[PDB]
Amino acid sequence: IEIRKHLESQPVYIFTSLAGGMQVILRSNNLAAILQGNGIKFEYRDLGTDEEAKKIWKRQANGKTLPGVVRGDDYIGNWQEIEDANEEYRLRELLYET
Amino acid sequence: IEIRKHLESQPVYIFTSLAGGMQVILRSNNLAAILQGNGIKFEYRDLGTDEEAKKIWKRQANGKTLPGVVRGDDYIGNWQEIEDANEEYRLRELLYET
Repeated sequence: IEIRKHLESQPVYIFTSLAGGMQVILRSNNLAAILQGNGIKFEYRDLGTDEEAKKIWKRQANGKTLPGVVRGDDYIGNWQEIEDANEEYRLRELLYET
Repeated sequence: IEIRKHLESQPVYIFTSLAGGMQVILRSNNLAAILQGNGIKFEYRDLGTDEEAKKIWKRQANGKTLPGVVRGDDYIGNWQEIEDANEEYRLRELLYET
């Protein structure tokens, strides 16, 4: 094709569960703050009501915990990983080269 | 045109705030249960991170409380109203004739 990104044009989601306990929604706020802090728009996906989404976290997350970020179809990181990437100033890299 | 619905084809959202306290996320689960109970697919919108959405609840909700349902651009009901509509077996009517 080109060196056209398009990975930038792709839906960013926070995967989460509103039935997951306060810790998880708390971790979900923190994750949104980072995303919003970094210019990154995003929509939430509930794993209580989105079979399609439960089945990405299933495949890809290696059953890691709490909320996490998915770009289009492709898992990226979870609250901890993302917290890591962000501190190491590597967030947009995990995000747009996976 | 026709008597083509299309209102059925339109995005249904639960408007909410993950920073709104446990009551609000609790009320958000209850609202999702009704929606899911009734065959109605939906995506969440956060008013902490969606300026566009804050500005529909602003206009339309007459500052009513906690989560609520919006079809495309058009407010419908809030957790209480929806709870009402559902018990009076009128949910799909509020939903698809507003």
